Amino acid sequence: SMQEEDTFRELRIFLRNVTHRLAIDKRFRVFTKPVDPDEVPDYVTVIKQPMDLSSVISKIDLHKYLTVKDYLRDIDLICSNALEYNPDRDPGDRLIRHRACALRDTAYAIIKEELDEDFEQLCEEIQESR
Amino acid sequence: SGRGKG
Repeated sequence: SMQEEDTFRELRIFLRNVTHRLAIDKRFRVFTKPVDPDEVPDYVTVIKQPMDLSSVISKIDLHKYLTVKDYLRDIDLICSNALEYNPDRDPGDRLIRHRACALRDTAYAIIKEELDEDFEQLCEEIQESR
Repeated sequence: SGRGKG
């Protein structure tokens, strides 16, 4: 069953290309790093499960994502954290909230247009078999 | 700080 490892290799490579495209985008630079504890001291008191695109790239290489659902759960976590933390008052707040939705939508859009359904389905079935 | 960055 190297075919299962080839499937997981192929998945990781895909997910790296997607995460790369998001990380090089100027809009999502704020989501490439963890939140600055010194600049945003109350962030940790709101968000208990932080996520960013550096963490995602690390988890890809550690084999934490066996399915696209697993990957997109962390993408969603990045967005929901941003919408959970930031209020809807100042224009800086609205800029970041909008970028977070944009990050999520962009990820889902790329995957929808480039991921073969039968390949996604394969990965889902391999992890259930384990 | 209160909520919001910057």
